Formats: sequence, C-alpha cells, structure tokens
Amino acid sequence: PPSGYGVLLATHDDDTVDVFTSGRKMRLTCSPNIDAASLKKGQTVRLNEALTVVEAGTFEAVGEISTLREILADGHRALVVGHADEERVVWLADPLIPRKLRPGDSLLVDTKAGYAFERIPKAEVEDLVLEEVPDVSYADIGGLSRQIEQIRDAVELPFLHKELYREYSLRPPKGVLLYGPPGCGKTLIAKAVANSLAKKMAKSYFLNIKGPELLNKFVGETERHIRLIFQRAREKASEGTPVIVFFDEMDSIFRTRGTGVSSDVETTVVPQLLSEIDGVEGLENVIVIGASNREDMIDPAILRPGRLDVKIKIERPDAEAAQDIYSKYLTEFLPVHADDLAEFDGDRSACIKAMIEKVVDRMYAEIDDNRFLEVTYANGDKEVMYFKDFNSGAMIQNVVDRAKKNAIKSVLETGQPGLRIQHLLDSIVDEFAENEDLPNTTNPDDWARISGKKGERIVYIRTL
Amino acid sequence: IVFFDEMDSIFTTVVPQLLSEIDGVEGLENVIVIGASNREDMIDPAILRPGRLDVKIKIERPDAEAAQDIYSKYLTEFLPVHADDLAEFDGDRSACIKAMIEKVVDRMYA
Amino acid sequence: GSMAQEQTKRGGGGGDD
Ligand SMILES: Nc1ncnc2c1ncn2[C@@H]1O[C@H](COP(=O)(O)OP(=O)(O)OP(=O)(O)O)[C@@H](O)[C@H]1O
Ligand SMILES: [Mg+2]
Repeated sequence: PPSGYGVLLATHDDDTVDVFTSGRKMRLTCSPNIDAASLKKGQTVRLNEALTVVEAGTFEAVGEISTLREILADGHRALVVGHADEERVVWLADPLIPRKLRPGDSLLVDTKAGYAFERIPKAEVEDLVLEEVPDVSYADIGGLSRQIEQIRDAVELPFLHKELYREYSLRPPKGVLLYGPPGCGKTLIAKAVANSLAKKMAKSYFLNIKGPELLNKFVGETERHIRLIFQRAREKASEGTPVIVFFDEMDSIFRTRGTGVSSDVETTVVPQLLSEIDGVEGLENVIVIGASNREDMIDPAILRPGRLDVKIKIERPDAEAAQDIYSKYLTEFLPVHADDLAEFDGDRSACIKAMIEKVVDRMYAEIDDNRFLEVTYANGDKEVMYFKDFNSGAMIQNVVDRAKKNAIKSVLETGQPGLRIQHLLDSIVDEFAENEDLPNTTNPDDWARISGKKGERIVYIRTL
Repeated sequence: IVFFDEMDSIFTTVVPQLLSEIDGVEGLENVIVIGASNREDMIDPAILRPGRLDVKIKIERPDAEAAQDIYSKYLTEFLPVHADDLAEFDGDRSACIKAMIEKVVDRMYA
Repeated sequence: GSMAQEQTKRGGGGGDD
C-alpha cells in the first residue's frame, strides 16, 4: 500500500522514463495501466517498492523561489539566480513552455531536482506600475466637443473597426499630444478616453505615470524605470488588447535635448524614450499620450511625425463653454433659495439654468468691475485684460466651491436651506481677491505667446 | 495629523510635488495637514490658493496674562514656598503662588 | 545638481551544507 513520489525528467523511445527520487536519478518503466505518451516533463510520478511508475499527478507547489535571468537558446533550459546570488541552469517544465517568461520573473524550483515548475506572481512588481480604473466620463467634460471628437477619431475608431483598417492597410495612431493653457482640462480628457475604451471593450489596461516620479538621485535609474514601464506595457498588450500609457507633465522631464537647462541630465533620458517608441523593436498595441502646457519646451525629436503625431490644442473656454462647465458642476439636486423656487414655481431645472446664464453673463463683460490685468505692449498701448481671457475650468470649479462655502455660511447664519444667485455673483469677484497663479513675473512665456498672437511684444504687466 | 514645521525655509521646484500629494490625500478627509511658518510673505501663494489650505490661523504671544497662566501651569501649588514669603499671606499657598506669579510677570514686562 | 555612482559593501554570510 505505501507509495513514494518522484520528479519526472524525460521520456525515452524504449517506453522508459527518468525519475528523480531520494536525491538520485533512476531509470524506471511505466506501469501498463498508465500511458507513457501522456507524461510531461517535471510532472510528479507515484512510485512503489518495485520502482515502477503507477500514477502521475500534478506539479509540486512548494519549494524555493528564484529570479529568472535568461532563457537558453535550446528552449528547454533557463538560467536563474538563487537567493544568495547562486546561479543555476535549471530545466523548464511543460507549463512554462500567458506570455513567454521574461527576465525578472520568479520561478518555483527545487535545486536538488533542478526543475522550474510554476511562475509565481509577485505583488511588488504589480504595485510598482500602477493601473487604476478611471471613472471620469465624457459627460463630465464640457465645452470641448470637437477635441473629444478628435480624440475619439484618433483612439476609439482604430479599435472599433480594426478589420476595416487592415483592409485599408492603415496604421493606428501611436501618439497623442494634448497642449494648451494650464487648467483647461488636459488630464480629464485622457481619463475620459481611458474609461471609454475600458467600457467599450466587451479588458484593457491603463498606465498613468507622473513627471517628477521618474527622477532619481543616481544615474541610470530613470532609464531603467522607463524600460520597465514599456516592458510592462508590451506584456499587457501582447494579448492583443490595446494599452494606453499616459505621461503627465512632460514639461518637467525630457525637455529639449539641446541647451535647455544649463545643468540637467535630460540629454540621457529623452533618447531612451525615443528608442522605446521608434526603434528596431516596434510596439504594436501601445498608445502614448502626453500632456504639457508648454509645447515649445518638449523635445522636437519626440514631436517628430510618427511619434506623438496626433496633436490637439486645448484652448481657454469661451462663454458657451463656461455655461457648459457650470451646467456640469451645477445639478438639479443642488439646493436653491426658496424665493427662486417660488419664482420658478418649482421648475428647478429652469431656475438653475437661469442662474447659470446670469453667472456666465456676469463673468463675461467689458465693464470695469471685472478688471484683471493691465498689459502694455511694445507699441505702448495699454489694454485691460479682463477675466474673459483667463476663464479656466479649474477657476470655474474654485468659483463654484467658494459660492457653496458662502451658501453654507448663509444657511448656518440664517437657517433657510437654499442657495442664492448673489452668492455666486459675489464669488465671481471674490475669486480674484486671492491669487489663482494667473499673474506672473515681468515677461512670462504664456504672455509672450499671447503677444505673438497680438503682434506686439508684451513689456509691462500691472495688477489691477 | 500630518504636521510640517518651519516651512518658510522652502518656497520648477518641489512645490508641484507637494501640491500633487495634497490633492491625492484630499480624499482622506480624516487626515489633517497642519503647516507652520513664521513668514507668511515668503510662503508661495500657490499653496495659499483656494481649495486645499484654505484655513489660515494667526497666533501671537503672551498678553502677559498668558505668561501668568503659563507660570501657573509651570509653577504649580505643589512647589516649595519660603516661610518668609508665606508670612506675607498667612500661609495661603495658592494666594502666595498667584501673588508671586503676578509680581514676576509685572517685573518682567516692566 | 549632480549624479552619483554606488559602490557596494558585501555583508558577511555563511551556511552549513
Ligand atoms: N470641461 C472642462 N474644461 C476644463 N476644466 C474642467 C472641465 N470640467 C472640469 N474641469 C476642471 O478642471 C480641473 C483640471 O482638470 P485636469 O486635471 O484635466 O487639468 P490639469 O492637468 O489640472 O491642468 P494643469 O495642466 O493646469 O494642471 C479639474 O479639477 C476639473 O474639475
Ligand atoms: Mg493634470
């Protein structure tokens, strides 16, 4: 009745097998009950006192774990490194030969037997490269309908009907570059398109990496971090599912490879990324999306057509876009003043729409009550730049938050559960009482661009 | 409570990273970020923008009475008292301590 | 504003059989 266990090594044409047991390799014969053809390398085999294989089960689930270094060209062996940097050339079991194993993978091995059984997932490597689930939708973004259409055309359509593209032999876009004034909603568009692609498939994966997080004190770490990020992206996309990689605040890292900063390591970081996008090895289902409020500071090598070929310019919202944003951030469920509710006879939607219209009319006006800045150009002409030329979406959010805070103060002072239009009207002028980083030093680059649009160089900036 | 001390020494720089971390921790409303700085002028107004660090509290010193209150907190009634000084207050330890605190505070702010 | 290169210092370690 008692029976031992052993590790199968290989099969022979003589209907004989090799079994590792008790630290020794032996030549055995399979029992007539079992079929020698069904045997697989590394499979546990049940032995007996007569040293005959009678049954083969699954693979061993316990033992040491080693880091994979390389796969030998023969395709049946792998070089791995032990815990104490001891290097072993171990056999690969049948399950090892998802995606093919890469260097750095952890394998369950037993040194005495010398076989690699199972690839053991590691939580640390998964945590190193974050993959969150975006929740922002196209509804949350207003006033950028044409930009949403463009990003749908450059991302959604190639994967909706990719068979049509293959029939037309069209290559799906490989890079999208969002640029514009700060606070205009660069990250929201990327999050929305990622969420839409995630819902569209019926599976995708999204990688978000920030700018400063790719900076290290030593030399040679940012490049290997980028290499690991792109290796993860390739691993995820090898199954055929599209993968989106988003670089946030590309202005800070990998600037112009020329003069740029007088003391920076940038000259050795941008080419690596270039080699990760265009090179002898070409990624297949990876889309790189970059967002930077300073498009002129980005490396022209990155901006070359073929890498980040799609270029979208976000612009500051106008009056209609401001109304759209206010409608997005003001819902029917929001409490309103009882007087307005009585005036609208319970038509809450009409009340909030009218309040939004009044607010956006107040914000966009040439009256000297909404003066923001005084600009003197090279010709010497003084022009009053009002809020109309600096109505960013984040500014609208701050206005709404301040108005809601004023409403909280009013309801805690009086007790009536409502929101007054005068609250938002006062918040409009109280928004610029505190700095919103819109004003800057003598000659900012944004104001230089605005002057280039105007045609006369801006020389004097005065707070009003 | 995450407290930052002597933040006037600092503030293209580390400010965007701090702002990003503050925005990330904004979801955790239980965590309270408290910053201290003796020079409000040198502090970059970007952190003072509406939103994250909206509440600002100004503190000062010692209104003399607080120094007395501080002396009462430090020089409690359990400290030894000289018999000669007790002779001036018929052995009332609390009254003697209060009078001594008043005297020392008055002399210090003289 | 400068980069560094690391030199390792091996720590003592010994096992039996
Ligand atoms: N349609 C819209 N257009 C612009 N901004 C919007 C819109 N809807 C919401 N916002 C607000 O704009 C803010 C900024 O959005 P987003 O993160 O996409 O840009 P950003 O990266 O913060 O801009 P910056 O590059 O200046 O940091 C968000 O907090 C959001 O509340
Ligand atoms: Mg952003």
